[PDB]
Amino acid sequence: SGFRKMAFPSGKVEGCMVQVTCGTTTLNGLWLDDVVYCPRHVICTSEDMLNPNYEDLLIRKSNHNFLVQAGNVQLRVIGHSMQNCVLKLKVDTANPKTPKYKFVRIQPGQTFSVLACYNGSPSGVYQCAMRPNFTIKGSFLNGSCGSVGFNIDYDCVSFCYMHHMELPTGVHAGTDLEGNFYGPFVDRQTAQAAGTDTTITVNVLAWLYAAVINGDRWFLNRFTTTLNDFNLVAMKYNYEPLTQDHVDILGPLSAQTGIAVLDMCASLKELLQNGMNGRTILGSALLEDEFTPFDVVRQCSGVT
Amino acid sequence: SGFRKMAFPSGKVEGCMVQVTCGTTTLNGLWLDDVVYCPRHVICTSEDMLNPNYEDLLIRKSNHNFLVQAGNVQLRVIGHSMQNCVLKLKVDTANPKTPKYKFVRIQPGQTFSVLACYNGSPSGVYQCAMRPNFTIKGSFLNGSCGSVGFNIDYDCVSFCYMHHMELPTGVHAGTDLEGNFYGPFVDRQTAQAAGTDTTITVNVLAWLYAAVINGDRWFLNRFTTTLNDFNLVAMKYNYEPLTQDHVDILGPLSAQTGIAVLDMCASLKELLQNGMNGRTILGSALLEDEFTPFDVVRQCSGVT
Ligand SMILES: N#Cc1cncc(CC(=O)Nc2cccnc2)c1
Ligand SMILES: N#Cc1cncc(CC(=O)Nc2cccnc2)c1
Repeated sequence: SGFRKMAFPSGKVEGCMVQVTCGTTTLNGLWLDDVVYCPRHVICTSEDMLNPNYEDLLIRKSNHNFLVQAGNVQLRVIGHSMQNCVLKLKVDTANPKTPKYKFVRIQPGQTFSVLACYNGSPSGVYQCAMRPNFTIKGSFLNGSCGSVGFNIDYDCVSFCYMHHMELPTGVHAGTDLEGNFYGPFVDRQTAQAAGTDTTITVNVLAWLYAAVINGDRWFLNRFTTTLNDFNLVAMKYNYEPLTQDHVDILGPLSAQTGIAVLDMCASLKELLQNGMNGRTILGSALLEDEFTPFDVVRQCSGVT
Repeated sequence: SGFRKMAFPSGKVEGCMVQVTCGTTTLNGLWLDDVVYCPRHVICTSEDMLNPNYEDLLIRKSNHNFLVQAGNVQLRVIGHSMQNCVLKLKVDTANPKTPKYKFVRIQPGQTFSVLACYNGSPSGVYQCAMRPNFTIKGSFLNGSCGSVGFNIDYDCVSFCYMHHMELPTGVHAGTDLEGNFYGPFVDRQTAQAAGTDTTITVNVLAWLYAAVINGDRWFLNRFTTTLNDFNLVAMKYNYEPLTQDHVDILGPLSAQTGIAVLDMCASLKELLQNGMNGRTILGSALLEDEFTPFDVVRQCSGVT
């Protein structure tokens, strides 16, 4: 019993964190096999960040200008290349702690764990979600760039995010491990505004199922609805539209609790229209949307 | 920017998790040096749990009855002893991944990270606090016993909790690493009720300071108060009394923000009396109390 915002154990990723310094800029790198991945803005001075031409800035850099340190020991850089917004620094030593891994590009609404680092050293781990506007609400200070987001399936780490930027509003933007930003963001110190941060409806429903499994049932009502009726209310409350694919994904939770997905939608619809009335669900006074249906099943079944 | 419920990186603790089986009961153990620590209720059948006499049950157990497995390899048990509610199994091999460590007994209000495990395998990490009634609100299923709570100061892990029990209300109870329960709980399948779960006032104030540092300032008001006036309102709302020791501990946050501690108390007093009015602070609709002043400083300064 109990339901917590839970991150994956971070050990496998801690073994990959390195410090990358170029000139006077220091950030984090991810060392997998004999390649260190890091945000390409490591080559920029704060002045260059205003309007950088990365290809031009990279011409003035050689392998020896990239300083990579793993723990208190230096790695030898024998090659470097830019792939989209990340630099790949080939080193002469394969990371002995390289876990089994994949690079994945996640969809909005998907959750992942972040190992926040400074100077190639891990400081903390937290769970978050790719927002529908392709930002993430993280906890990152100057020096955190290159910190990564990941999910783990038994022994294989799927890396899905690398931190690059803080928008003027204090929300975060980054890339997948191929260097492509999530959303329309660019690695430039220019004002970029995020779109509407809508609520991830399928995740709220999964979390309402987690609440029922854990004894929080006060919000269950005597109504049902349809996908079209629910979605009219969802649009009004800036919730993402629910599709039959989302209903399918909630099937295991529906089966476990005996609550039809559309009945849970009707409970959610009344919570949107009536509010919580000072009550809480799983210790929260608002509807939580950073647990996917897969996360609820995993946490409630104890997947290791 | 951004403020997250952040756990310590769990790698150092992942390297200590083992599976302990006695008869038909399997739970988690913590392997430090040549000792494996685990809840003494590993020797109980579900029937024994109703009214166990641990000393009597232990007479029927020998070293070879305790099966300890680290990864997919078996450890040889060469000694066993009971210390309060934990068993200490001496093994013939010192854990090669033993980090620098201490055993600490925390006070209510203190926070720590939990590495939730099943069959000696880590499944997740989350942050929580020792409640003022000496329970913890965790996320633990059958098989999670022996999962541990810890804090890390640079490279030294201070273990403060080991999971033992779920109360009939779904809240959790456990011991320090010397086997002494936090609070009045006992390792017996008998109905035990928790006392009032009051709000950790000094932590709410620390989190209001974190909110100001991150731009959430709407709740700042034009008032101040005194410790005695604030505490009259705190008692009424089931908040822990604030002492001058708490005011002292909030000094660094007061200095950083320029908001006197008593002025922040007056903002908190108005939030208690007026409510949030549908507003949020750091993405929360209720006042968060599982961040200590030390956690706020650490997260806001990027301690690794
Ligand atoms: N890419 C990119 C980029 C562009 N302009 C500026 C930066 C620096 C930056 O965003 N800093 C920081 C600070 C706190 C949290 N996260 C990131 C990065
Ligand atoms: N000590 C002790 C004890 C006493 N009676 C019963 C138990 C078993 C128990 O509490 N199970 C469990 C299940 C889910 C989360 N946490 C713990 C343990």
